[PDB]
Amino acid sequence: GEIEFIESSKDAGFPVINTPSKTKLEPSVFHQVFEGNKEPAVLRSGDPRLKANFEEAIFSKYIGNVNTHVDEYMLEAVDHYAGQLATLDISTEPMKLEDAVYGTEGLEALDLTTSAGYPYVALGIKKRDILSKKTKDLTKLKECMDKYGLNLPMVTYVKDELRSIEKVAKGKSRLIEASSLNDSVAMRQTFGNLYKTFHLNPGVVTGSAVGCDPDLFWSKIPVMLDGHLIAFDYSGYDASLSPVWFACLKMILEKLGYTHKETNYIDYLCNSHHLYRDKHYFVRGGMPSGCSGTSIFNSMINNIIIRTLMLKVYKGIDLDQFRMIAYGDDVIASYPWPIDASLLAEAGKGYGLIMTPADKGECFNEVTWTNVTFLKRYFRADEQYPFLVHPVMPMKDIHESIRWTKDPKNTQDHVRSLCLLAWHNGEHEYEEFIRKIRSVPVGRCLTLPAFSTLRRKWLDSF
Ligand code: NA
Ligand code: NA
Ligand code: NA
Ligand code: NA
Ligand code: NA
Ligand code: NA
Ligand code: NA
Ligand code: NA
Ligand code: NA
Repeated sequence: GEIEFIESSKDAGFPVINTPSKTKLEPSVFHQVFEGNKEPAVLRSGDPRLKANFEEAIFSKYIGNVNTHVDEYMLEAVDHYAGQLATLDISTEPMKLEDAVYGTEGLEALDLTTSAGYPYVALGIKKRDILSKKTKDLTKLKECMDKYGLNLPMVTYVKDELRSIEKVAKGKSRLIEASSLNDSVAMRQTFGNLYKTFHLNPGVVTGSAVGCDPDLFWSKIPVMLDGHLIAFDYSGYDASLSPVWFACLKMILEKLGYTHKETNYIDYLCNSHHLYRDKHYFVRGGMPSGCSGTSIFNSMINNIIIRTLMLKVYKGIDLDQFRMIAYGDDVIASYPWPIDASLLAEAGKGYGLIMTPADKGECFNEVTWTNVTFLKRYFRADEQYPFLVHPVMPMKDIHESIRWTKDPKNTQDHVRSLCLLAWHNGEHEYEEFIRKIRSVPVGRCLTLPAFSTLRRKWLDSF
């Protein structure tokens, strides 16, 4: 990804986008009870905690583009991957508006809580001012779409989330893009069926985990990932994607049945126009996280990338025995024979990608079912039912999360959510977590599930 042009918004007639100022994250009643090091990400230039230039830090993910054409390795990779997807019989037919906007199996209704993007954000118009869940009205929507059309600027916001001491100090806050309501809907119509199929088929055929439920999916992963595990990370995956990978995505989407016209939206994602506070800029390359389907498209592209690197380094590799599952930039895969991830990583650097050892490790050490993680969770087979696998979210992360809140009125829901993640760490660990929660008055006012109940429902869910 590369920023090709940036100027002050007023010069082009765009009003300043009034993003927040203060973080919505505040210390929760459990802040003192549990230990933690993370803090809200920097949101403004003057943050006292900064030890670097903020503006410069947040745009540093756009490391540039390796300009190249789709080589022979990418072609074979697309072919093989496309071969897998064909098996799913993905409908390239547009999804009817009501399904694409208000919900259907495989595709949750459009979030009425998030930004409507441009120009609505400048006209004080919210999603709820156009859509209504109980009415499923589409008259105003059709009104707005016809009026403003498609291909509108994206609104760039700084993600208000917890970050490590280092990320805060370096001001490395994440940037998310809010696509215009018009574009979100148009895309959901265009790729709605693809989204649905992916959501209903997490695994090694889609090569995607987007929309999976760790409680159930974890026990299927080891069955799917047969051989020697392969796992590594990316640094700034999204912003590092070069136009070439989008070209690959378009080829694969076309092998699926989509027409050149329908894949034009991929161009919308690749060559974007952004509005960030008082600035407005153009970007070439990079996946604009936040727009419709970016998680699924990041996953699809990752399936092409890894296959591409494997073919380039290991000429003579048999992809038919290769297995992988991606959730955006997070990857976990297997091959019957050992593979040197460091070699793949260097080959990636040649394609403008920054790959590193799984979980910030020293080296591309042996990945095992004991140390491997996916979606930040570890894998631990149940002691009594070996075929059932526990998705283990580190208690450390649970502790970090419970110490803050964006809205105290959601404590009951927040804490219960954490409980659903914590018990997988074992009964002793669970009991301590519960004891400390109850060491605060609010804690004794919450309806917290008992371990034995969590275990029983989990076992019964299969
Ligand atoms: Na603690
Ligand atoms: Na360029
Ligand atoms: Na070539
Ligand atoms: Na391994
Ligand atoms: Na979407
Ligand atoms: Na999704
Ligand atoms: Na080889
Ligand atoms: Na039992
Ligand atoms: Na966390």
